[PDB]
Amino acid sequence: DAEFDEGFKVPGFLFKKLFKYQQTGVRWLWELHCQQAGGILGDEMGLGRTIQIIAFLAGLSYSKIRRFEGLGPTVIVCPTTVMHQWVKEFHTWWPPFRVAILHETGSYTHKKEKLIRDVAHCHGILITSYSYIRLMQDDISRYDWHYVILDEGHKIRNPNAAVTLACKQFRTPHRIILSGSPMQNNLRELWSLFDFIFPGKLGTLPVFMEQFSVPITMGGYSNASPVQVKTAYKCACVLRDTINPYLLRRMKSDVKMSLSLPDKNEQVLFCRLTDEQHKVYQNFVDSKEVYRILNGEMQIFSGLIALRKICNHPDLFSGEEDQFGYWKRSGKMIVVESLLKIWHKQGQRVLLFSQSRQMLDILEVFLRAQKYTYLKMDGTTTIASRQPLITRYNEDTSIFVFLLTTRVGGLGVNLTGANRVVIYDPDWNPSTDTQARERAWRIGQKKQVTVYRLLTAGTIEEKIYHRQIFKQFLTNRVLKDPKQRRFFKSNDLYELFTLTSPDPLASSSLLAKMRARNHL
Amino acid sequence: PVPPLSVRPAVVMQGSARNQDDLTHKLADIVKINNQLRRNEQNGAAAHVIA
DNA sequence: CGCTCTGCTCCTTCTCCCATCCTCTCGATGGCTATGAGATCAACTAG
DNA sequence: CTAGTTGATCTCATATCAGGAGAAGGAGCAGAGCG
Repeated sequence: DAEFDEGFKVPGFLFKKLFKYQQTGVRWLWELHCQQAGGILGDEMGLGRTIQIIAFLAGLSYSKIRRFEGLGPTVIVCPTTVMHQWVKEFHTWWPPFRVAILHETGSYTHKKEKLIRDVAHCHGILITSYSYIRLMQDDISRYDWHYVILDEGHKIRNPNAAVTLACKQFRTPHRIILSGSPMQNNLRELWSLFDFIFPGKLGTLPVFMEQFSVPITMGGYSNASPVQVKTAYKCACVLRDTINPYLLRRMKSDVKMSLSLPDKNEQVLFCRLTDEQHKVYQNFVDSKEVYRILNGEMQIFSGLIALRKICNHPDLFSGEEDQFGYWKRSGKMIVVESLLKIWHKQGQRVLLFSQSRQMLDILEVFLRAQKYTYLKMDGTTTIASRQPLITRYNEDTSIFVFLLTTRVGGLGVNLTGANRVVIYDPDWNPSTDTQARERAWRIGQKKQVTVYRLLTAGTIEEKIYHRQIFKQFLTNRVLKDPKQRRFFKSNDLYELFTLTSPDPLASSSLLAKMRARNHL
Repeated sequence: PVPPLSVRPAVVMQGSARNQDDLTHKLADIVKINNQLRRNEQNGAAAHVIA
């Protein structure tokens, strides 16, 4: 067995299956349990982050630590796609636990509240989804849960969403978030995550914004004065120090030599808008609607939707062999044709993502038009058919391409079968495409994988790219290291409607540290 | 207290364009700034912005 | 012997009010505030 | 009974000069008790 401080013994066979970093994780989680604090497992996805929770809870139950005689009833909130995945995981890596699913699919086939009571009495592990948490805050928050793990916990990133409040109604201190990216757009998201795990650490939300978000953000802008750069640097370091104990973020560089992943690539392709595509885009930017949006008369979102659609396909207006969703009508589809052609000739499995769902349909009809055997998976595909679809695609190489909407396509699914990944459509959220591309390059990917980001030069999509770069740098400034380089490329204004196509410390260590921080 | 529709009738012009009363436009401004203040107190905003 | 508590003046805001009723013409202004994905659920539809 | 489909239906996420009159308050100040 493996032994830690007070009484934590995790079975040796279980421990040996783990890696070194996963073992560190188990120790970290138990140290938190000792503190009675929560934490964020911010391991980069694919690093077997889920296995760490299994090991830790197993060890805790096995050690029979002393209200509760070991591990009490616990609730797992995870995105709807991965519930049965978690059930499977508990079942293999530790059969003894009872892992009840709370879902329409489920396995209970009675009233749900009976199941809640059953687990809270027999001390099982109730898996559920964020929806059923939002909808039964009353029922669920009446049973003294022992652990409240949220998988892909970033969904609580909005402090005012209903689901966030519901999740923050749970009472136990042993709150855990498993989130490959616990910060996606701005620090308001970070504060929200910390306020679930550790309700006071970062202060109130107003105070956090005032003290951290404003300064840290202002240090990223190109035009920021150096003074403000240094305030940002200070605040970023303070933030890292504040969040260090409670966030365990192992990127895939401190473990790569100790884990042996294959090569990864991140090529970008600046697609060129075709003639019809160019015409529709050039017209719509010149349209009165865009002009009115620039004047602020109505919502900007409408314009952004329209522009993104245009860059994505001329589905504003539809134009034999020129039916809706025709490939040659849009340049990005031409590029996709060439890439899938060469790759199908390479006998290689592709993973094509799209932020949209109806565009996923146009891609689907395209892949009919070709001889490419695919399998499509979006929010409309049934949840019960979800995990078997993933397993099917991973088990056999007959299925060539795998259309995916990024919202269900990301978020914890393992897709090692695919080799090539192409991100067809950008998002305003860097995390979306990041998790999308990271579906392949995980543990068990025994083959090289490259990531292609298809983008329309000079159009809205490049400006969205700039947004998500600026976001990524902001996340880097506070997660990986505060010495980020300032995003000098753009001023990031509302001129994104244009077409510009190519062509004991002994009190001296303390005071020294203080003087360092306050010298900036 | 926002009055009923009788106190601020939306008179229809010759066509279909429904013109709203002055009270309705003012209540629109009030609800706009009230929602704006509600979100600014709920989410990130400076003290001077809320002021 | 300075401190208070009047209370008089003067100014200064500051607000309100300005007949009834009737006829006609003429000019302006008369807006939406959007989109889409995912999850639940309950209705059918087939098996 | 059981998947599959299909509406609703909800949630969440995405972005930068020819007025006049009167009343109320405040300020300055004389002066009177008075401790």
